Amino acid sequence: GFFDSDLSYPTVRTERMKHKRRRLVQGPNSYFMDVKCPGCKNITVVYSHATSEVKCNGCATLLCRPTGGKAMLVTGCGFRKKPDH
Amino acid sequence: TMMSVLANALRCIAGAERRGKRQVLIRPSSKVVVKFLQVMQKHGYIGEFEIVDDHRAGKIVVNLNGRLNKCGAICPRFDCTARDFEKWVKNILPSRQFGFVVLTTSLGIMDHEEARARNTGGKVLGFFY
Amino acid sequence: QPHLRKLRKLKRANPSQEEESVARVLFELEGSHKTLRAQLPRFHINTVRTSSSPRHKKTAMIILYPLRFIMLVRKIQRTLTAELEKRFPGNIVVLVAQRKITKRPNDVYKLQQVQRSRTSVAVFENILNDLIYPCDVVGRRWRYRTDGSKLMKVFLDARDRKRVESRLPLLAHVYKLLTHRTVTFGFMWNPKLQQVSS
Amino acid sequence: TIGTYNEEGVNVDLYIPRKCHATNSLITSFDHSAVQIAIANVDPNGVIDGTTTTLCIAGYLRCQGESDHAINHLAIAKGIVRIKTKKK
Amino acid sequence: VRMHGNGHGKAASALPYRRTPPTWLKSSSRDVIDAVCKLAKKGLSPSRIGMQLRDSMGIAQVKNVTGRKILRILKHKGMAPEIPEDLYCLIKRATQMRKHLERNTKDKDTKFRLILVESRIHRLARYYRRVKQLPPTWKYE
RNA sequence: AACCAUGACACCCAUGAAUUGGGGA
RNA sequence: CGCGCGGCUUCGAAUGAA
RNA sequence: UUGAACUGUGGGCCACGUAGUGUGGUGCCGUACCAGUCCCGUACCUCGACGUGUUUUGACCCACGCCCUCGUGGCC
Ligand SMILES: [K+]
Ligand SMILES: [K+]
Ligand SMILES: [Mg+2]
Ligand SMILES: [Mg+2]
Ligand code: NA
Ligand code: NA
Ligand code: NA
Repeated sequence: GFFDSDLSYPTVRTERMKHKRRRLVQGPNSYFMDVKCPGCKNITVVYSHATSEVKCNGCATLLCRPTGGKAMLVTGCGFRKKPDH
Repeated sequence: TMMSVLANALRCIAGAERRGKRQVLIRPSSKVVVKFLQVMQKHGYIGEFEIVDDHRAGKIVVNLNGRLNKCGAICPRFDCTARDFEKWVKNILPSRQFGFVVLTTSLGIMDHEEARARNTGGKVLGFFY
Repeated sequence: QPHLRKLRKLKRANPSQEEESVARVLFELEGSHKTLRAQLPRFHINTVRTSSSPRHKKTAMIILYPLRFIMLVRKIQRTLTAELEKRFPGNIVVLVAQRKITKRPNDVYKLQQVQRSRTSVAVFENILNDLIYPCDVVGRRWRYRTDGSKLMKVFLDARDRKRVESRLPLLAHVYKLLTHRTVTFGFMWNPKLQQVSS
Repeated sequence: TIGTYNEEGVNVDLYIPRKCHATNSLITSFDHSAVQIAIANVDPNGVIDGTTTTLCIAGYLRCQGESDHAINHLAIAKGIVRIKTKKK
Repeated sequence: VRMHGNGHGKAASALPYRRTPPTWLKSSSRDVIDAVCKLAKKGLSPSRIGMQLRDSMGIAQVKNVTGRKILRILKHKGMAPEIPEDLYCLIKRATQMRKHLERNTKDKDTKFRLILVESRIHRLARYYRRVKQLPPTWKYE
């Protein structure tokens, strides 16, 4: 508790709670992920939030369901996050 | 809405000095703000400051040292002739021994002691003491 | 002899030794490397420069090329500067494009007409991205000390600290040589939260 | 080099006042809540030496309840408080 | 504050500081322009085109790869809409309100809201005429 | 006493418990 | 079904997103 | 009547005056500390670096004459 906090180099604890656009430098909250439906051999890139509809290229089946906030994937499929850059 | 970013920044700084803080954050900053700050820093009134860059108008972090008493913008930017420097000093300064009135001339932004030496004039920007 | 085709036609009369060697290694690299065989023939070099200092024991060789090929070399960099370093020991290899800078006019009506890619600020930053292409700038600061000094700090990703730390002291020298501007470097683990790795 | 000086060298100011080390503000003569704290230095042995380090607190900082926070930073800078526990 | 109400909302998007593509993308610049042109041929608006690429193709911030904004791409190929999309969407809403009011004459709340929408149209159309995006002497009704 | 007898837009500004709606872990 | 080879004729440069 | 940010305010040597940072190394006393010896207790005593603080490098700024095709080229 004896530490002195400056505004140019904030600590990890206080920065992790701030709203985006309230940080020192604003930035996104979302990410992309590779989603593999059961079978179909195909890998698709899906947005985390993805308000639109998403269908697999091969099997023509829906992959995610829209939601206020993050999208939810169908029960079978499992995803994998991609690096920011 | 926000009409003057110079009046804004000088209000944030004088506010933080009143409370007793050690650092301030200023947004959105501009060229006129930075040149105003360099005049205060060169006379030894604020201390080190740094500009953080986003791909927009940046932000400024300024370190204080308890020497500033007040700083404020003058609006609208009236016109001052080289013979008119005293009249402004008598009005918005506590004494003529110390203090500064910052002008913008065609040579550049600079305080009234330097402006008198170069024998110029222009529009007033603010003051600090 | 065909090896001057990689050099520009103006320099073909009186090629320097470094330019001639660079042309030769590019020509043998043309038919040897599997993926470099494509996208190489259209490329041709502009010039060569060398920078050395009493400090930073290694040597720096700057290779300039026409700006029209910038998208051609970005698909073949990293690998290219690797083999050029292999062929030439004791040096690191940088690849830059050449850019014209338009001075700032004194009339408001001409100011509104100046091209934006040709302004000084835009060119300098594209120079820096050329110096470290595989990485990128994740932050930038300006410090104004109590005296008149002014400093410029550029932050890089910490995920690539191992593969890039070696060239940092030299690359700062190359940037100052080309643009007469001084830059310091730093690293940032977790760039999103502005967490400066020490 | 304290106070006002004439065109000659005479210092005409009387009673140069105290400046608080936390807020860099003058401590006036009608401020009755301003305090002074003396902390003793010690030898490598546990016995006190006989020299004291002295601190000045403004007085309005006490009524705001920020007097404790300032003392921590002053004592850390003076080198009397260990900021963080040492590594094992 | 909102321009025609009492709401103080802040929901928005914050764009990343690093504009370079993320090096796992593939999908060269030529392929993106092809996909944009294919979608616009189906009648999708510029805003709907950015969504479809974002949610299914990995392309975030189409400007960052191919260097060109979506509307500029469509203008070059000569497939831009006749009137700007914001003006078109405001006009569509005012038409549906007016159709509702012809059967519900006592809906004084929808009459108040119709005044606000049409004040928005007249303020917007004045701007598009000044910057020559609409023919001079263009009138809403 | 169409009242908060307090015009509209913008900035800074100390704390502790609650409550309505959306979102994240 | 894909697959490179031979002759081949035919017809992307814009400040940034408060 | 009042209205957001942006295109840009150089580089070397002079020469020594001056000048703060940090930078390296230099001696490294005196104390502390580090690793050792006797050896407790369940404290100490002996023996060989690490940290100060004396000096001395690199940039910054202030006093300052000239040069710069005063970004890169491309001439010479
Ligand atoms: K309103
Ligand atoms: K509610
Ligand atoms: Mg906007
Ligand atoms: Mg303006
Ligand atoms: Na209004
Ligand atoms: Na009332
Ligand atoms: Na009234």
